[PDB]
Amino acid sequence: ASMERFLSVYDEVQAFLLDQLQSKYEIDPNRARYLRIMMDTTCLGGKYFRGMTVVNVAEGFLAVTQHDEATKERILHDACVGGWMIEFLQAHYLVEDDIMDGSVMRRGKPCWYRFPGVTTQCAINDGIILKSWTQIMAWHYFADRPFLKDLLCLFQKVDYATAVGQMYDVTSMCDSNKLDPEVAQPMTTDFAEFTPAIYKRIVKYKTTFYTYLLPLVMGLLVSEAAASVEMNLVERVAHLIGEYFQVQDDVMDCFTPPEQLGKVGTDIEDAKCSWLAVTFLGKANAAQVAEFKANYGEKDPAKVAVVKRLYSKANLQADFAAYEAEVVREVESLIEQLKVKSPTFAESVAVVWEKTHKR
Amino acid sequence: ASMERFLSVYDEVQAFLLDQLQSKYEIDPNRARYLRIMMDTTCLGGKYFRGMTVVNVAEGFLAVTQHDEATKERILHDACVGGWMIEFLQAHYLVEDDIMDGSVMRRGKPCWYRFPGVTTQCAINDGIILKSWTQIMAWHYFADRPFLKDLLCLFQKVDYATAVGQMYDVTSMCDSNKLDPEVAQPMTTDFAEFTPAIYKRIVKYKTTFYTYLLPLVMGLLVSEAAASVEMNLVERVAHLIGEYFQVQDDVMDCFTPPEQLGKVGTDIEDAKCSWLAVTFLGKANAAQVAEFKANYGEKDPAKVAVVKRLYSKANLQADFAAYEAEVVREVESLIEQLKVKSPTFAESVAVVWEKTHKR
Ligand SMILES: c1ccc2sc(N3CCN(Cc4c[nH]c5ccccc45)CC3)nc2c1
Ligand SMILES: c1ccc2sc(N3CCN(Cc4c[nH]c5ccccc45)CC3)nc2c1
Ligand SMILES: [Zn+2]
Ligand SMILES: [Zn+2]
Ligand SMILES: [Zn+2]
Ligand SMILES: [Zn+2]
Repeated sequence: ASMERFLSVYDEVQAFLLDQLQSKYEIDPNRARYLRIMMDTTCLGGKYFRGMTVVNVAEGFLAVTQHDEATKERILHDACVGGWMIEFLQAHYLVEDDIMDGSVMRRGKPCWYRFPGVTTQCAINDGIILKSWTQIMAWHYFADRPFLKDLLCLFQKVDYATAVGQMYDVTSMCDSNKLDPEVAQPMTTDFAEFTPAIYKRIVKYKTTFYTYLLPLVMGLLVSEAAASVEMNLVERVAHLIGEYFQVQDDVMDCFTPPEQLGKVGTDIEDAKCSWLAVTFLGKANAAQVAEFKANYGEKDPAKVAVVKRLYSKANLQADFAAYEAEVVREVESLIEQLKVKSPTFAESVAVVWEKTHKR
Repeated sequence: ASMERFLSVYDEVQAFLLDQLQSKYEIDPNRARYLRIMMDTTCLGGKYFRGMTVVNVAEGFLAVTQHDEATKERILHDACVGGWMIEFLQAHYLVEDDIMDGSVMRRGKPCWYRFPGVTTQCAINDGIILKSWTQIMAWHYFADRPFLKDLLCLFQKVDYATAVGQMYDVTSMCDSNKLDPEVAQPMTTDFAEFTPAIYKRIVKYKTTFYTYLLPLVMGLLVSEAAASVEMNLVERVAHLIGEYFQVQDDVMDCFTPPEQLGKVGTDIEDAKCSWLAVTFLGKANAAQVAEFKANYGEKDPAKVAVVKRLYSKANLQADFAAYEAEVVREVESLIEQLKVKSPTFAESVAVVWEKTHKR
């Protein structure tokens, strides 16, 4: 099975990275063990959706393209390595974002920095190593590949867009005209920047490039199939499915039980520009807006309870149903446009959409 | 002058990065201003030794190689951009290492994370952006250069070695057999790992690759002059000068006044494996070792004063003078070996050594 091959390549990449630390970096066995545990804890335990998208896109092309068996194996192995580059990039983001946000739990366990023998002093650097490993993988496994240059260039652009997205996210509750490194930042009082367009910018950059665009395009690159699809359609469909994925995440932060979510959601206390806050402000009357302003962005559980009640009473399920219906309609139109140049790729996009919509 | 051209290219690279954030990343003017201030605060104010080494190596080759004037200008501009890639890589390290170590001051001002409108939540990500900018520079300015592939591969290897070096540094006061993410780490009691070989490993990885190896080799790459020098000699001389630079830094942390140093040195309170601690343990009697163990790695200023007195009474100046004499002798031997294939490059190495030795 595809998942089995993907998971087997993790063990191979881990062994390569750790053996290289021993043969070239004078690592000792105890530090190699620490890094092995850090890699497992930070990289494993998710659903591997991003990495598996690379594998699925490559499998689709293998079914319609003439290749020797050894070439099919090479392409699948490259798709698995590429998929792990994305999972390790995600691991870097999660480690650093958990430290930045002072998060407590992730994937049902404590955040990496909270492990007793880790601490923030080590975890920041462990996060740096996770991203460095993505490059060591690429240069080693893809050394002689025709797609190495395009892959590294794409990966770097996606990583930069993601870091810019994190900046948009962490500053989304401040007034833009007050941003100033020299002055402590107050929370917005008018919430004028909680709009659909501003929310869409945050999400586009913080999530969609690395969660949807990069796995889809990497699958095309390892398949030598990019100059067969319309890139503007790939970007449009990735940014559309990516926003829906984040909207689902935002709703879950507020209403999915901590055991199912794997953490206690704190977007309200954190004053995040979430889909729920923007949608609520898009339909609230004057008294509801005033009540939201008096309670949002506060740790006090009674204030968080007022916000959750405002959301529940505003029938945000009706807005989500209308948003969902519109996304279903636009994703299906883009898949149709994708069929003009590639039915196989349009099918992988339909799979990606089905796994997102029904998660 | 060389410095003038180098500093002029900073303004050009800054404008390119910020204009790209506006034209491609939907940045707003307030966030572009925040990033401009972050870039200036974190990248400027040092001596630019690393970036200027790239420029000096390239100038040396220009003086002995036939080129059209436009080609000389292109090579110098590439050496300046490459130099800024290293200065921005250093800026990334300093931002993250100041957060990891809980440092207070850097280059005579507060550490970036301590600025009132920054905070750790933003500063970790600002540090990530600084390194992403090094890649955006390379792909933009060096898009059509023959050396792009070698330069990116070298840069990545140097960055990874540096992150591994940071891990060696932050864990240098723990016993290797006790490292365990699940268990809070006690400080060593035996100091058995405070040896010259272990100290040399820490320094080799945490400082020498990015401070000496990368600027020297990048100068060779932008000059299309690498396949003219013996790479094993370049690595040997970079690792030798780099260790001396760190030994000087270690001595300054302990004995250079806070105003000249630009910070209050805390290597003793931090229990760092410094040249001073290793050298002291290499000559101390049983009572001196016991007194060091009772006082090292503690915040108590009276305990720090006992350690500084132990160092002063141990005549570590005599050990430094012998170390220095040996480095002078070995650096001169390596420069001689470098003259076999390139007098010009051996001269740049002599300049680099003179600037390090007499800083
Ligand atoms: C899509 C978009 C918006 C929404 S709103 C939502 N709801 C389902 C659970 N309801 C009860 C509840 C569970 N936990 C709570 C905590 C506080 C207040 C109330 C509750 C609250 C509303 N479902 C969606 C789906
Ligand atoms: C190279 C290698 C080792 C050393 S040791 C050193 N010294 C110069 C200043 N001396 C006085 C001092 C200044 N500040 C202090 C604080 C506490 C105790 C004492 C002092 C202490 C010893 N110079 C070097 C140079
Ligand atoms: Zn976050
Ligand atoms: Zn969330
Ligand atoms: Zn440090
Ligand atoms: Zn120091």
